[PDB]
Amino acid sequence: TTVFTRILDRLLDGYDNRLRPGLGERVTEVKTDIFVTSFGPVSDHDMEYTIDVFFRQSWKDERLKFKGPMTVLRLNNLMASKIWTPDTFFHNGKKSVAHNMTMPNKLLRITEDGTLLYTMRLTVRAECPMHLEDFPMDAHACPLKFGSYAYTRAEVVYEWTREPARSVVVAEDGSRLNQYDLLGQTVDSGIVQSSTGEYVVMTTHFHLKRKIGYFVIQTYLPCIMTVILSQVSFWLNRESVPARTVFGVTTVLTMTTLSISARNSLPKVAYATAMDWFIAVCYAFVFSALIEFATVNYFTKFNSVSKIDRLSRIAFPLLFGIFNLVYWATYLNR
Amino acid sequence: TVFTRILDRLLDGYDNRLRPGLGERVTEVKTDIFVTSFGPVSDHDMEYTIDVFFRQSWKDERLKFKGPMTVLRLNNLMASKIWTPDTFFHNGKKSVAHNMTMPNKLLRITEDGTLLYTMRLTVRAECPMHLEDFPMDAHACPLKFGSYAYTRAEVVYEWTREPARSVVVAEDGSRLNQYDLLGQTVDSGIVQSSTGEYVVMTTHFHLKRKIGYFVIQTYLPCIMTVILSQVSFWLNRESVPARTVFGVTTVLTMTTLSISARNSLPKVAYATAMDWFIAVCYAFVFSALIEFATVNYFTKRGYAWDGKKTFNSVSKIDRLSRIAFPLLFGIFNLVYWATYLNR
Amino acid sequence: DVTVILNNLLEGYDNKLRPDIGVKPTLIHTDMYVNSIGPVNAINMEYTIDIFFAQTWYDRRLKFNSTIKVLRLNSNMVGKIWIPDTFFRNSKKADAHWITTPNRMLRIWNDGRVLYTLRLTIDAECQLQLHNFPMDEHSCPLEFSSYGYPREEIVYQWKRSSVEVGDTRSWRLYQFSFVGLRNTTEVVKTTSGDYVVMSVYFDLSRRMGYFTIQTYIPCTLIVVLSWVSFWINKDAVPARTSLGITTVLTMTTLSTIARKSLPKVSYVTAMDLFVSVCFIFVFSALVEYGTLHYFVSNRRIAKMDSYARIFFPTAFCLFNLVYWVSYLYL
Amino acid sequence: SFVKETVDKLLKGYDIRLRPDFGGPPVCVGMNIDIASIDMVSEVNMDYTLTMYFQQYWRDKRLAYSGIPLNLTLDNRVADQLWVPDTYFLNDKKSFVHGVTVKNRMIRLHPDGTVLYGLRITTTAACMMDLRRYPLDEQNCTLEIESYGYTTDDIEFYWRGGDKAVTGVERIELPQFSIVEHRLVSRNVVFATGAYPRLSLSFRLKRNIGYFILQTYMPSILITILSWVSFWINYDASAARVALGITTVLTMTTINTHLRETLPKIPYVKAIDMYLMGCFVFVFLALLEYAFVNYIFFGRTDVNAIDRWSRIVFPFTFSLFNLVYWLYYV
Amino acid sequence: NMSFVKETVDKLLKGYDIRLRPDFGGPPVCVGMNIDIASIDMVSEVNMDYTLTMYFQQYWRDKRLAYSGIPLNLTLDNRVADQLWVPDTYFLNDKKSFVHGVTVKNRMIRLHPDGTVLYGLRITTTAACMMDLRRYPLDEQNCTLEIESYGYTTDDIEFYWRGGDKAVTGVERIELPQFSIVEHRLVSRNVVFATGAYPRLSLSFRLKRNIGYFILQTYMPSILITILSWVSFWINYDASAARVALGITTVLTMTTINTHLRETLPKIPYVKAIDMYLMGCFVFVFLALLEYAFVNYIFFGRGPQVNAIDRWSRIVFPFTFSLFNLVYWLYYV
Amino acid sequence: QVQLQESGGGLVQSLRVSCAASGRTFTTYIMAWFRQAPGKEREFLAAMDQGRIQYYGDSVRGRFTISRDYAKNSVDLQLDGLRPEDTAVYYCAAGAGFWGLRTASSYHYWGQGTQVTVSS
Ligand SMILES: *[C@@H]1O[C@H](CO)[C@@H](O[C@@H]2O[C@H](CO)[C@@H](O[C@@H]3O[C@H](CO[C@H]4O[C@H](CO[C@H]5O[C@H](CO)[C@@H](O)[C@H](O)[C@@H]5O[C@H]5O[C@H](CO)[C@@H](O)[C@H](O)[C@@H]5O)[C@@H](O)[C@H](O[C@H]5O[C@H](CO)[C@@H](O)[C@H](O)[C@@H]5O)[C@@H]4O)[C@@H](O)[C@H](O[C@H]4O[C@H](CO)[C@@H](O)[C@H](O)[C@@H]4O[C@@H]4O[C@H](CO)[C@@H](O)[C@H](O)[C@@H]4O[C@@H]4O[C@H](CO)[C@@H](O)[C@H](O)[C@@H]4O)[C@@H]3O)[C@H](O)[C@H]2NC(C)=O)[C@H](O)[C@H]1NC(C)=O
Ligand SMILES: *[C@@H]1O[C@H](CO)[C@@H](O[C@@H]2O[C@H](CO)[C@@H](O[C@@H]3O[C@H](CO[C@H]4O[C@H](CO)[C@@H](O)[C@H](O[C@H]5O[C@H](CO)[C@@H](O)[C@H](O)[C@@H]5O)[C@@H]4O)[C@@H](O)[C@H](O[C@H]4O[C@H](CO)[C@@H](O)[C@H](O)[C@@H]4O)[C@@H]3O)[C@H](O)[C@H]2NC(C)=O)[C@H](O)[C@H]1NC(C)=O
Ligand SMILES: CCCCCCCC(=O)OC[C@H](COP(=O)(O)O[C@@H]1[C@H](O)[C@H](O)[C@@H](OP(=O)(O)O)[C@H](OP(=O)(O)O)[C@H]1O)OC(=O)CCCCCCC
Ligand SMILES: *[C@@H]1O[C@H](CO)[C@@H](O)[C@H](O)[C@H]1NC(C)=O
Repeated sequence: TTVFTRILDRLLDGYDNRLRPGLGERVTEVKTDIFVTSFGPVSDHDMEYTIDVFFRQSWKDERLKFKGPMTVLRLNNLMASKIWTPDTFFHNGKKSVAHNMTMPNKLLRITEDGTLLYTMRLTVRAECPMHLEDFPMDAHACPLKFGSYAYTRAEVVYEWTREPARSVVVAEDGSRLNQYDLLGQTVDSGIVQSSTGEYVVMTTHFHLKRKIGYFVIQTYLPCIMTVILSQVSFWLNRESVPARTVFGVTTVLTMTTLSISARNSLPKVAYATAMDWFIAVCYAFVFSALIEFATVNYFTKFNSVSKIDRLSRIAFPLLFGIFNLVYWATYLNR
Repeated sequence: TVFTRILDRLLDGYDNRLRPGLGERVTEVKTDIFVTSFGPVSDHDMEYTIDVFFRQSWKDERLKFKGPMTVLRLNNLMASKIWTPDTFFHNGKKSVAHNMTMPNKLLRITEDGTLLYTMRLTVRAECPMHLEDFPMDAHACPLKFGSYAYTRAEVVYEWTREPARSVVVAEDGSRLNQYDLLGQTVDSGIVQSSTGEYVVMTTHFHLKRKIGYFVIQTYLPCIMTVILSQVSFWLNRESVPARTVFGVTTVLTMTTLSISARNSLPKVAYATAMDWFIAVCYAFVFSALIEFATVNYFTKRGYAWDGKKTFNSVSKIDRLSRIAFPLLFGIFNLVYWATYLNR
Repeated sequence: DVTVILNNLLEGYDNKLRPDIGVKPTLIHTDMYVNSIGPVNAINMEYTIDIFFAQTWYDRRLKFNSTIKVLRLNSNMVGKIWIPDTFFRNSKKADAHWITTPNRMLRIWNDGRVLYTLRLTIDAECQLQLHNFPMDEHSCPLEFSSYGYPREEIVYQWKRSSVEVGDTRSWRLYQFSFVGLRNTTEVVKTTSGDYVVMSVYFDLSRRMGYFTIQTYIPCTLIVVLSWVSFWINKDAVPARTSLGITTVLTMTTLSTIARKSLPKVSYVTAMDLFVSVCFIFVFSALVEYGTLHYFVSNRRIAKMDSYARIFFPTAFCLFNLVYWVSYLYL
Repeated sequence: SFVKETVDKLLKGYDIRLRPDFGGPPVCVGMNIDIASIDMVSEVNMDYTLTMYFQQYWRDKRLAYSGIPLNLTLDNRVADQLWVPDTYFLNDKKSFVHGVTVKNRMIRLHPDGTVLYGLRITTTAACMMDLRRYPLDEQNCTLEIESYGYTTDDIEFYWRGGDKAVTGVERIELPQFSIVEHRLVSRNVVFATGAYPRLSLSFRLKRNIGYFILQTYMPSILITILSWVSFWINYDASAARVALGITTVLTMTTINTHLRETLPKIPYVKAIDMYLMGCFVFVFLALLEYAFVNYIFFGRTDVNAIDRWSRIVFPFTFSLFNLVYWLYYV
Repeated sequence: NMSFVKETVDKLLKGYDIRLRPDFGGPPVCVGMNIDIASIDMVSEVNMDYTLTMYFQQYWRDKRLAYSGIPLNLTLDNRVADQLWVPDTYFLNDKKSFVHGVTVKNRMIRLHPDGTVLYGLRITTTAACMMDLRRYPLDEQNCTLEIESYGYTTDDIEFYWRGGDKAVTGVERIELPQFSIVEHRLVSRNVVFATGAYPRLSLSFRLKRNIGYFILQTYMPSILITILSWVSFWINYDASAARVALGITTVLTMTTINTHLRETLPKIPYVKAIDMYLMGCFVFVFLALLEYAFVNYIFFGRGPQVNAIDRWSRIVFPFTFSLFNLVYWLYYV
Repeated sequence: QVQLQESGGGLVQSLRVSCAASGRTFTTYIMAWFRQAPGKEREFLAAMDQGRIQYYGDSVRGRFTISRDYAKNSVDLQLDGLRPEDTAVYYCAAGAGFWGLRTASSYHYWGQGTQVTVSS
């Protein structure tokens, strides 16, 4: 009882938290590992994702060696604020939260030999730049880069506690993704240079593939059916001018409605995606089926089946099938 | 050397819990506001944002000092140990005192004991609106501020200069997309509450909405749709499918325009001027098709007159409607516009 | 002078203990001044309110003998003396104001009476029953009590000027109209103990002008427009078919607006009932023509249009009479 | 006077850094919760928000006092001077304690040394939702309570009151859901380092189907039925059957796009997508049937036989599709 | 060794008064600033502001913090910043800003032996940017960031870009959703007033909006609808149902496109180039339908008391619409 | 046509090798260098992503320097302390780093290659 209090009071006598351990003598090596409790939602509109992690950091501080009956000392967060800790920050973090409900979710442990373990529970919102040119058949590698903010490569170096593949552990039920599929993660470390010097950066990349079935049912299938419906009018007799005219214009309106809804399901970007080109081609096909009828009607003087209609019943399904094969082989083979 | 000594001696025996001249006089605070940018106005939330440099000057005889220096700039830590007015905005919702990269506050002390307190604030304030004349509406958004705990018997507020020149707006400090900042009116008064009578300083900014967007987006498409509905009166009565499709497709077009027009407007439960305009256009488009139902009810021969038996004469109902409908719609537009543009 | 009085008062004063602890309950008189009632967010079932909340109690430990009658202070002494832990029970989110200084007032009389007022913005919770929407009436409450002190330690009581309001037009109510205000007091039994809960109920009634212009009238006009087919000759098949199906499409378009500003409640509101019935009317009009065309051409019955010209307007007027009586009056 | 002396004696020498029974048996911490409300069940964010009164009971011999039969309710700031468990919520994303008018926290002491520590917390807890059966889906959302830095050799958790520890669940009204039941689980998370206490509170939410019946299924059914009217229209009425078929296709597209805009964005196939797509296929085939009839009659067994066959097959196939859909998802 | 550094730091912080600037009674302290931009996001036209995250470094010399005998630059704990003097630098057009604090407050204090102090901050700030959208979407924007000293004139403090034109880095690595940074500029100037001159730094960008999405979703469908409305001119005048249904359905389609682009695009309540083009196409399809109404009235109404008007329109409408496009694209480009 | 033109190299007993990218801006792409010994395999040497983070292999850690000119859209490699073991074909690669930024299968745009011969 009183021995613990004595050791706690004796620990901080003469300690200076403003100085890193081994200042001017060696490099402070920090061993880190991450346990991801949940890989939260990925926001396409904001180009960011949320992740809930248990961040663990271990290092050696000779100034905190103690001798006593106990082998491990557990520090109160108030006492943990009086001891130097690495200033680890996330390079691509946008707005992170250090949970303190109902108490600060931090834990500092000291072994008898002066080795400190610092575990904290964090919710990190990090930016994931995306190339949406192949939307909705795109794949991304959302990064998570962290490192020291103030200490250069010559002062503090980060390392993974175990082999890098096994250092970052994701829970079995961790994935909380509706639109993506977490294929895996790669763990690596590198060196960056800024105007303040060289820094060590620890990076983890999570590889996500978007689910395509939703866009197939909501957008691709209705567009294909609408184009087939527009080409169906080629089999009506040429004397039904109001019928084929209403068919053409209402198919154009249906395609316009589908295009607008399909765009409303895509984040607001100003470049052209793959679905934008698919919709534009379907729009061109529906427009052409009506220009074709206008050309058939311009020569309708019993009347025979128009040779324009006969050629269009073959050309339009063939041209649309060729476009479909080119489009899918273009994007499903990347 | 002497600077540090004076700073250390200034707060000797100073009680920041007591206002200057307590039990002797009335603390007089002179205020002026520099509006760096009149921020956006949220019609949905009925609030407006504004970024200002708020300046307050008063006299505290407990802070007199002597030395070569004439004006003392105070550190924020030292400035937090000195009594300052508890000025608050009566209609403010959630104001932000900027803290980047340091607190945006400045306290200057003269040897006479006068203090100048300047701070930079983003003020979100309530601007009640009556949108019965939307989009041809004008509003006077107020900004009222005063002391919270001190009545007029203790603390009073005055403008440093004439009220017109005590509130200054920058040349390019206008962040309004839909309104125009006509000007500001500056005044002051007394408000009596359950605890006492408080001095209130008010500034009213006058805004007028821009009608051009609603004319291009709503009024013109509705007018043209009505004209299209009235156009069917010149079609021959024998073309029943054509005039029927014309009538119902114009009704659907008016429904689409009414829906998108009410999407832009914030959700109010009363009818605006645009709601009445759309309702009247809807009535006109409905009546055009009822008119065709009446014309069709008196048509005998299905066939129509050709280039060269008997044929249907031009309906007197159509002949009258080709005049009555455009005339009634023109009169309605003349009344509606003279009613709301003269506001 | 005043500094000596303040130092004497603060000397030997423990703010962990309520006044008259272990002797009698602390009687607290509460007053509220509603500055404005913000918008009612029916989607999240909540509403915003901005108030000046005043509390008055007696603390015999703060008596001082002097020529000064009352000490008028700022929020500086708030943390120095004991303050009731009043909290709002149905508040999803509440914030005080701090610009430019903590918007608080503290006044201490020589006999020990303490007045503590502060400005608050409260997002209170209101469970809206929308069965009669848009002809619905609500009484949104606002309850507060001490968090830790039971009825044997802190008792709340309304002062004579309990709840006060200013200009009701200046309030931010777009969809509702303030039509009354009540205040109650009761004892709520919880696991921790029995607490005195004071409630303020604000009565709100929705205005139907916008829903009348936007939904009820266009739907009625479209139903009447769909009755036009009955007066079109039965030989004009494309005309009556295009009129019927375009009226169905327009009614489908209008049915979108029915559920726009309200949560996804799974019971039939009055607006949904009216829209669904109008959709059924135009559906039956088109089915009626399909039946007449089939029997007359593809195969009393021949006079079906004659009876439909009477039955459809009559059935719709009967429906409107029942709807507007069961909702406007009953 | 005497209470001030007793409280000061209790707080004199207290070491916040040491748990009760520092070197002895683990301290038994009992917990009970009162759910004030639940709201903002977000399928997009896969989480939910609840406000609750979280109360903890434990015994500390260092805080035992004698001579006072009362239960001392202290100011909440004394909680900063006492030892409290490091209780946290594992699946919590963003939580806070309400602080109006003061921090919503209570500390109550008992003469035998029992401490009651209450907090009013609004927390947003992550809930993994499977929506493949949406809107006919049943969700199971939990709340995990755990000790951050203590094993079972130092702290133990139990529900105070057994199955009655959590109260207020039966009074929760969710506009879109219904709470079928809730369960309490008290288990130890056994690891290599040691066992960690854990308490689980779980609700089973059942989505209400009435909203989707009124807004999604009935409009689609009525439009699909209307598309069958063309089967009874004479095959010569090309301008009427084509207009009816393509307008019903446009109406189905309008319904589908409106629902895609008003329903939450869940980018994978759900039961509502399968139903909407099935209705779109049925109206597509209904228009194709007339296109086949027109081509057979004009371009080239019997023209009237295709229509007569379709007048039976289309209602039959659509009813079989509904029977399969409703049995598979219920 | 380490104890020597500890005592050196104690000596430096012994008697240091954070209320006095370096060279308090002498020449102004020159403050060099550089910015490393990490990313730009949420360029909002409705709120007329953009949010950027940057590493903001400030160098200045303080002779009170000069130490000898240590050949190393002393990077100290960030909380020592609360024990030193730092410039009162604020962003003039900032609306809402904060410093990241995970896992600790993202700031640095590096001391050099000669007394030079490096003070770095990681700041995410939402800066106001008044945008002129009359040419939207064929527009360019100029968004700035003003850096000023709150309570010090040029007699007390001075600002300059350390490194000159290379002071700001990371601009070319930014990838905005619907913009494209063309160039950026650095401006150092004094705001001259009667009281005195105040230092000011200005970092400005030039944003060019991408047009691909607007081409595919706004202009091309409207052009196709307008061309479809011309089909009525090639149908016989006696086909009343066909020509009326085509005209009024193209009017309905144009209305659908206008209203849905109104909802999809940001709420900008004044006339833009996109609105002018959509209104022009709506007028063209309106006149195309009115032409048929005129033809039908000529043939049937004033008949007893028509291919020429259609032949005339088959040329005038494509020509007038092409001229309207030529004027439109020459005006806004 | 998008191309990765590689310059420099040749017979070397300090060597700088460039890689110009045309037809596509690689501002937000990971640009890497790869070495292919004769008949053995393709070996990862260095890489740099959008954030200027530099990655290096164990055998070339501290020896080779990778730098990206985002303005000119090019990537340069600085070879120092060359050895006969480094005599192989050098390629310039650019990709999104899907499934590891060190695997050759993650890169799509490849340069024509450069031959570097080291004789001692
Ligand atoms: C989990 O972690 C979270 C954080 O991630 C944590 O939340 C934090 O909780 C703490 C409390 O535990 C909060 O700190 C308190 O804040 C009180 C005011 O809060 C408002 O202001 C905050 C910023 O402070 C500025 O403004 C206040 C007044 O508004 C002012 O007092 C400050 O000095 C400061 O302003 C001055 O100085 C700055 C520079 O520092 C200048 O820039 C400025 O111009 C001015 O000069 C702000 O952050 C708050 O917003 C946050 O919280 C609200 C909560 O509702 C939320 O809605 C927001 O969204 C946002 O999150 C808010 O606007 C402050 O009063 C407290 O200080 C009191 O009490 C402490 C107690 O220890 C005491 O030490 C202080 O001295 C002080 O005593 C008071 O002072 C009062 C006047 O200020 C006075 O009326 C009282 O009587 C009393 O006594 C006086 O003291 C003065 C001064 O010493 C003296 O002269 C008098 O004589 C007399 O003695 C305290 O700082 C913190 O803000 C929360 N942060 C966040 C992000 O939420 C959470 O609690 C954690 N949970 C757990 C379980 O651990
Ligand atoms: C939402 O979804 C969650 C997750 O699926 C549901 O939570 C689960 O609820 C069920 C039902 O309440 C839980 O089962 C109960 O678990 C308790 C605790 O068991 C733990 O502690 C025991 C302490 O003595 C220990 O013995 C257990 O270990 C044994 O069992 C495990 C397997 O569970 C086995 O691996 C070990 O080897 C042991 O054999 C374990 O550590 C348990 O006490 C309950 O037992 C009751 O029922 C059994 C039935 O045979 C009976 O024999 C007992 O006498 C007693 O009556 C019961 O097994 C389950 O643990 C919960 N899962 C989690 C992860 O919390 C939740 O219910 C869902 N919500 C809703 C509303 O449905
Ligand atoms: C809301 C209006 C309700 C009006 C209700 C009353 C409507 C009402 O009275 O209709 C009759 C007539 C119809 O007009 P229209 O000229 O089309 O009808 C002629 C009329 O029916 C003659 O009687 C027919 O000759 P007859 O039978 O062989 O001798 C003649 O046959 P044909 O030889 O030409 O083929 C028909 O064409 O209209 C008015 O007189 C205008 C009234 C005011 C219209 C005011 C419109 C604003
Ligand atoms: C309600 O308030 C009035 C004052 O407006 C007061 O007289 C009455 O006693 C209050 N009712 C209750 C139950 O407190």
